[PDB]
Amino acid sequence: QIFVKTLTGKTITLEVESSDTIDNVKSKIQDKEGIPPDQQRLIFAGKQ
Amino acid sequence: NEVGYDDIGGCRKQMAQIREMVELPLRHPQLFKAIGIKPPRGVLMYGPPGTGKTLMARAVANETGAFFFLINGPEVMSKMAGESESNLRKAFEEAEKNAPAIIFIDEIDSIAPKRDKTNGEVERRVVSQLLTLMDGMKARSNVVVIAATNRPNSIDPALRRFGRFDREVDIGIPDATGRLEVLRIHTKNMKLADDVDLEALAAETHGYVGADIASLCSEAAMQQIREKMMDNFRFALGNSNPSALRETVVESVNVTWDDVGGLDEIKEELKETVEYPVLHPDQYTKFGLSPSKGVLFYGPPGTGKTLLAKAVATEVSANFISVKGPELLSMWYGESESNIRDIFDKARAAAPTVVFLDQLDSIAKARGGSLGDAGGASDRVVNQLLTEMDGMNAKKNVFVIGATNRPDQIDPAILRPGRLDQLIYVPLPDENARLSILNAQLRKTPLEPGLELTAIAKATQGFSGADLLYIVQRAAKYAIKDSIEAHRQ
Amino acid sequence: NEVGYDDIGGCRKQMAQIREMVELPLRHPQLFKAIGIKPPRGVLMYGPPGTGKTLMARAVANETGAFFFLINGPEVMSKMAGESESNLRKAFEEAEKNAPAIIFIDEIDSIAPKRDKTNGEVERRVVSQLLTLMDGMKARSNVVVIAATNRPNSIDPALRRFGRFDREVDIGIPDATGRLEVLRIHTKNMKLADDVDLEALAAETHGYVGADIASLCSEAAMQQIREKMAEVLDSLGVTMDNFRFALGNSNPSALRETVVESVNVTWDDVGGLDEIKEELKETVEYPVLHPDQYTKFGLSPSKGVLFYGPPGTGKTLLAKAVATEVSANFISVKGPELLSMWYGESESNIRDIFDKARAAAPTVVFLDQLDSIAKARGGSLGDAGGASDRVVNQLLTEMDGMNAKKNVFVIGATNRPDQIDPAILRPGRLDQLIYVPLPDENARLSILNAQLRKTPLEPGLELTAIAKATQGFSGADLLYIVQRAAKYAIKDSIEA
Ligand SMILES: Nc1ncnc2c1ncn2[C@@H]1O[C@H](COP(=O)(O)OP(=O)(O)OP(=O)(O)O)[C@@H](O)[C@H]1O
Ligand SMILES: Nc1ncnc2c1ncn2[C@@H]1O[C@H](COP(=O)(O)OP(=O)(O)OP(=O)(O)O)[C@@H](O)[C@H]1O
Ligand SMILES: Nc1ncnc2c1ncn2[C@@H]1O[C@H](COP(=O)(O)OP(=O)(O)OP(=O)(O)O)[C@@H](O)[C@H]1O
Ligand SMILES: Nc1ncnc2c1ncn2[C@@H]1O[C@H](COP(=O)(O)OP(=O)(O)O)[C@@H](O)[C@H]1O
Repeated sequence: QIFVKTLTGKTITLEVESSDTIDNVKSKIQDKEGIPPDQQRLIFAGKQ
Repeated sequence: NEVGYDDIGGCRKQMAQIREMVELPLRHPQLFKAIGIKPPRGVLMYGPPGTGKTLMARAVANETGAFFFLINGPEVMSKMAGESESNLRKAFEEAEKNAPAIIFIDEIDSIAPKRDKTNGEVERRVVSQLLTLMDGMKARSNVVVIAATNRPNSIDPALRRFGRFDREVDIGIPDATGRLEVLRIHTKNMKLADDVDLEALAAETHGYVGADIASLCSEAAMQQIREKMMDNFRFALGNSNPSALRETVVESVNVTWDDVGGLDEIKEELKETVEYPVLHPDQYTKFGLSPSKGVLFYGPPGTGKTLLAKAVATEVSANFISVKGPELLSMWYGESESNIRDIFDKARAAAPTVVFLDQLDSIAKARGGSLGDAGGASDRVVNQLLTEMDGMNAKKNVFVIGATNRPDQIDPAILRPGRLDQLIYVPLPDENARLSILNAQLRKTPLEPGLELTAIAKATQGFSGADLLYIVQRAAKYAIKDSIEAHRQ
Repeated sequence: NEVGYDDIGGCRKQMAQIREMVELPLRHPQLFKAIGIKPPRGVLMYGPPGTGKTLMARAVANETGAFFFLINGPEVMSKMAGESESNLRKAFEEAEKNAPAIIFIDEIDSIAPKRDKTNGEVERRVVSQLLTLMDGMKARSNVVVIAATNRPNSIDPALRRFGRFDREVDIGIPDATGRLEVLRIHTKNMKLADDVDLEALAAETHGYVGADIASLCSEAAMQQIREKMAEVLDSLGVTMDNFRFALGNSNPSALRETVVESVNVTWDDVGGLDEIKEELKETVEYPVLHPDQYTKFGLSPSKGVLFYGPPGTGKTLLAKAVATEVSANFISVKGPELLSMWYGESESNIRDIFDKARAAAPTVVFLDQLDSIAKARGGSLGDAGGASDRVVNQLLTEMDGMNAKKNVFVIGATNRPDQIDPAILRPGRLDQLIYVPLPDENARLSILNAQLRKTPLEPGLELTAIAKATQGFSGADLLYIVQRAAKYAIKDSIEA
């Protein structure tokens, strides 16, 4: 004719937010992004 | 899609006061300038879900031509507590740009819960963003916010204080004429015949929420399609389950005061107490205190106690709290006195509403200073019964019935005018009441009129009415056997 | 390799309910559905795990030539919120351009559980997008979403509204006529077989679902290879005892949970008690065989029958033959089995079986040995008597508070019929006063027809001689005169 009562407790979280390895950024630089319409980029030649 | 004002009814008394709350400050904002005060910003709605809470906001939006912004409850709160505060900042900024505008939100209990002992949720950073956003913006801007929820008491009390959500409306279940109006709306396109009824089809439902009317019409229409390779509405009630399935709002037995006979010292003595303050309260405010809540029923077993329980509950068409005898579940030591209090507060919210109990008088056995006793139940739950029964209010006029079969164990503190005081002995049905009970029960039987029940009343002298119900059951069970041996030959 | 037309036994009597919601929007929208009724799109398949829905949804796509999809519950929802939304959005726009299409969803309970104690809000994000995308497809999109789960009560009640999910079809466990086609499919791929029919082996495998039957043909085929090690394919013809070996090491699907199947007991296994049999053919069989007869008079039949007598007769043992005749479930509870150990721990354990008694209908519930509850009304005035007054009003209010239109019945059989509670012998709860004594002395030869049939001397006059000797012999003691055959005749006949 009796009872059992017990509560609980929690811990939410911690974070660091660590990212961006160096090998991904070196591949991130050597690319293209697009050029409007007529914004050619050119070639050039010389030094015969 | 494109809904209007004439698509829903029942809450027309509340629909008129809504049209002066969200259309009058938007169409005429200069009327509040002449009176000086600011127009109200927040009005919320509640009730059972599926009475058209989301369809009501879309009806008044298309009938005004204003901007209609929508933020869903369980959608924007499921993010990682960083984009919800910017979505609410984007909500009020876009509504200010294209004024006049309304803002409809639904399921605000999922956004704004209450603070309780079970801490561990987020419960912050989103509703506090709504607090600092709503208290401003009142520089005669044509913007209003409309909230919608299911449980109106799980909301945080900081919202319903002042200036944020001050006006409330209670769109509940419709009446018998309310379901009759939505039956004509949902059957405007189905080519029915002349055999269907509308008043009898609405009266045979008696507990159906407005979302069921679209489902019950499509179930009967699908049955009519299947017979090609129109009274199929009664087939749809036997197949489909009504909404609010396993709650305390059950209504499936439609026994009225005609189907129950006799006991004229109880029918007029129940009309004196539970129909007079709920219909004519103008005389009760100048002739003492209004309500006569408690009433007791005692007598022999099977004397017709609960036969009149659902009969009075369907006369005024109010709610019927069907709490059984051992409903004090008593899983521990403290919740056994607490689970009886929220059902009393629910009776005050849905007032007037009849509450039923059975044999909960246990303070005569709860003597002081002994050894044989329980661990906190059946001796301290009567101390809660000595303080939660007379918790009355003049704006509710509730009433509670009580049926027992042992009037010798009545507590000396429960037979009091502050408790259930009106005790009425339910006697045996005499030779005049035996005909009034049994003839109303074989009304559904297509019987022959040669057999009169006066011979049954002469053969039953000390029989109860439930024992007479076995006689018409045995007469019907052998009429089934008379019908079984009629189609095989 | 794809599925055939039907390809599953034990479902052809209910496969039309899933089928008829498919062709009727497309094969006739002019004369059948242009009245102004929108097509229902949400169905709900459920049942025990192993009835084969996943396939059943493949069979209706092959029979109609419609496009098929595959979405698993814990698979797509285990991705990110934006990732699961993009897979959900790209599946419905793909289904629009190839109408008719079938979108199969499985395991709804993992996506939408109940909200009684499941705290947190990560589940309500994805189920709000499912109800959103099910609305704007009104005009000509021939799509029917198939939701697959196990229990119908575990799904949220918000999903069962108008237009979202309407059809709740339940493919059940097949009988011997149903599972015979399942054995016919998984044996036509075999080279040879025995000269014994498969219905003789499927008669004892009653509570075996048709996913286990696909394994038992393979479970006995490998023992045929293990028995040896057309030159090695002559052993591939399975024998009737290797099925018994497969039944000897069988893992029954009903054994993995509680056993609630219907036993194969009948009325010819007992001798006598025919006055009870003619009374117990009207109370629970006439509502379920002729459901329109009691609705003509508007009076439902009586729910509840009470037995009382000596513990020797079969009053608790013949009640299983009452429910199993019309294939109803049997739940047997005992009086002094569950009680109030702590305080109030019995009334919650009484109404916990009433909800599942009407969900899986037809079921019955068998209350037995009421000499621990129905004896205390005004006699016991102790502390246990105060707890006795709290436990007897639970079942007294539940006898008239139960739903009597869901063919749920109580059957009682209790000794000591003098001190029964007076509020349980009232009509409506227990009104069939049927006394069950020991059976008659001339009806005791018909008891022994079940257990033994083969006797080279054919007795039956000496067994009635000791039956007619005295009236004090019980209905179970004379059944034990052939239960002692292993001590009488089988003992001295196996030494060879
Ligand atoms: N006057 C009315 N009363 C009740 N139901 C109506 C009425 N008019 C239409 N209905 C039907 O009821 C449905 C309204 O349900 P609704 O869209 O409000 O769901 P809800 O669950 O109440 O909304 P929420 O998700 O905000 O709780 C409509 O689909 C419509 O067919
Ligand atoms: N006016 C009446 N007089 C006598 N019997 C009635 C009357 N109306 C209905 N009855 C029958 O009596 C039964 C009422 O039983 P109920 O359990 O409600 O009260 P009861 O028999 O007094 O039970 P209890 O003794 O537990 O209070 C119904 O099943 C009904 O058929
Ligand atoms: N008519 C039939 N009834 C029962 N079982 C069948 C039938 N026909 C084939 N089977 C066998 O039963 C299996 C079907 O099980 P299924 O693939 O549906 O698993 P399931 O657990 O039901 O699916 P889900 O993962 O969606 O729950 C098949 O592997 C098949 O061999
Ligand atoms: N017609 C019958 N004649 C003799 N014995 C029977 C008969 N029916 C059942 N039994 C025996 O009685 C048992 C089932 O009923 P029983 O256990 O006697 O219930 P109770 O003990 O409550 O009377 C079975 O084990 C069976 O052997």
